[PDB]
Amino acid sequence: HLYFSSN
Amino acid sequence: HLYFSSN
Amino acid sequence: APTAREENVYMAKLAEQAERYEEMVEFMEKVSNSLGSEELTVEERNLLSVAYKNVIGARRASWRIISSIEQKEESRGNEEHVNSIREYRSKIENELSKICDGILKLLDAKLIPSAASGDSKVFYLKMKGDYHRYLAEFKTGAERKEAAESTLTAYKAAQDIATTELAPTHPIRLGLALNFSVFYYEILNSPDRACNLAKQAFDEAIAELDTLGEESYKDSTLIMQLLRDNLTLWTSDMQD
Amino acid sequence: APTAREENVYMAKLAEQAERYEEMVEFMEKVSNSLGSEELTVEERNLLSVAYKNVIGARRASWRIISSIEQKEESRGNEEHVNSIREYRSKIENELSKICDGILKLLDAKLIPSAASGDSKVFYLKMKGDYHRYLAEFKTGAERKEAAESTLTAYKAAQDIATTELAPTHPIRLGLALNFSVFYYEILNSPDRACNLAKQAFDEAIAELDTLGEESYKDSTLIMQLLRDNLTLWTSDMQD
Repeated sequence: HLYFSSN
Repeated sequence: HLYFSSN
Repeated sequence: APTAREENVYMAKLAEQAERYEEMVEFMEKVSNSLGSEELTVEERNLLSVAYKNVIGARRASWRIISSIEQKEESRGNEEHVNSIREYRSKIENELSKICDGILKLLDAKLIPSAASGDSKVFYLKMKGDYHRYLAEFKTGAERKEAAESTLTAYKAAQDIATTELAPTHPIRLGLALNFSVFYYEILNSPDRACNLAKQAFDEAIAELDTLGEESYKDSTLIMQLLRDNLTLWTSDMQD
Repeated sequence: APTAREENVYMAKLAEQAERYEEMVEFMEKVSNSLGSEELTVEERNLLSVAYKNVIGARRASWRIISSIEQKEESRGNEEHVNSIREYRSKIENELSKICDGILKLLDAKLIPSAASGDSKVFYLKMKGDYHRYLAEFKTGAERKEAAESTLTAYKAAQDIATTELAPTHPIRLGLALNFSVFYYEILNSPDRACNLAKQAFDEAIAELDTLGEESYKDSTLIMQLLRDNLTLWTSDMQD
């Protein structure tokens, strides 16, 4: 799994 | 009023 | 090895998936300009239409937003903003003119001469009407009139073929009626005609649906719901 | 009459509203390059960040889609598609490198030297970390390592200032922690550190919220929910 949340 | 729907 | 055309088509679908529609357009123009006496496949013609639709659609969206803001700053006499807002609008309008000129040249140089069936002729003449219509949307006076004349001539040519050669439930014929009606309404400011044409196309489709069915129900269904939506909007706005 | 800078700022907000982010970037670069010893306002610095974020974000999105497709055609040994898909990816990666190089040059030539408070220093060093991170996302081997080193150095410099000069509930400090954690997770493939850093930043913010409150609750609240979302995702994936 990849693609987290970033600011 | 304007902006209908078009194909 | 793949042909250049096979390669370009595949690139265009990659561009579509990445939402890079300007590049999609260029891949499909390489395909179109590589034609001989043959014409585009249904898939290719739809890739080219989708690419152009997206490219022009972003600009039309931006144009509408900028026009709202301009009208609002007009209503306050705030003139230094109005000038900058119009500088911006002029830029967007230059892109709209370039984009339309691309597909319009392509239409009469390659696509329309190549069309060999009723389906593709109507498809390309309606596209010609559509693109002239998008020019009419932001021009005034003499330039506007010319775009309007061009739009009407194209749509009329498309409809003569469509009504005699395609079924009333055909998505392209229905799409032509929808757009033609919108042309009367938004460019000619003639809601009377807009409604009659939309209503007639809707009614003929219903009649054919009720007696013979139609092969591609999904597409026709969506367009006929669009025709209804416009009729409901336009006729409620009339009695207002 | 309006100053050129006033004019450029207004144009940038028009560009934002029309969603023409490349042009937004150019307006805000004219502002930034016109600075003397003064620095950008909070509004200007945020317009510049928003413009760049949007410009790079469309390419990162396209890159991700194209990378999925490439991996899928890899799994079938379908090599002529793979080559075309990689041709396409290379194009997107060239734009990503250009975009990052624009803001990275601007950061060390104008923005970072101009920063006069803790807020703006952390803001610009985190931006420097972010942009190096976006390079790291698609590079490998030696080029990747360099981007990773650059990212880590920038984030570390930002965090030294942030932890000593901003409140734990400050949106910029929290944003830095979120991104820094994501860097450990997605570039360094180190979920252990990623969680510890995210958890520590979340916990210090909670502690400050529970005793002193915070002025800008809205922003902090959203970022701390993002920190939680990542912790929940990362720690559920661990026990898998």
